Amino acid sequence: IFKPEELRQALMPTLEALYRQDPESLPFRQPVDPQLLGIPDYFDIVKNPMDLSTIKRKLDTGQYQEPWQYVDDVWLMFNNAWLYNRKTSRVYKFCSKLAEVFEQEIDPVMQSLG
Ligand SMILES: CO[C@H]1CC[C@@H](n2c([C@@H]3CCCC(=O)N3c3ccc(Br)c(Br)c3)nc3cc(-c4c(C)noc4C)ccc32)CC1
Repeated sequence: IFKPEELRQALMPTLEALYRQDPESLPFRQPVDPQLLGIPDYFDIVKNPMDLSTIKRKLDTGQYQEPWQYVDDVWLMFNNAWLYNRKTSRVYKFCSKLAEVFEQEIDPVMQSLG
């Protein structure tokens, strides 16, 4: 079993590594707001939205019981952006950069946590 403060200690540096990507992480620091962005179909397409602020709060409150639930939420964030945004868009290419960064940062941590 994984204690929530052990998960936070291990996993939150990989999340801070994503925040440190600037400007690539800027679209991802807060939930998508389809009203502000004038994209009324966003919630038609993205049925399980996720973003860095939601993941951070879940680490902060101990809502992950297992490290793979965290990894899954980060990838859900990525997949939502790749699904909604065109492959030529800045948000799409920024998402791809974040996934490259995350894949590096998460590998030694998950090796440690197993
Ligand atoms: C203060 O909080 C702000 C609120 C919103 C802002 N926002 C912008 C803005 C507005 C439009 C003009 C522009 O050019 N924006 C822009 C700004 C910075 C960068 Br970097 C980039 Br790229 C674009 N578009 C966004 C797209 C997403 C998105 C995702 C993920 N999945 O689907 C979508 C869709 C999410 C947030 C976005 C980011 C931060």
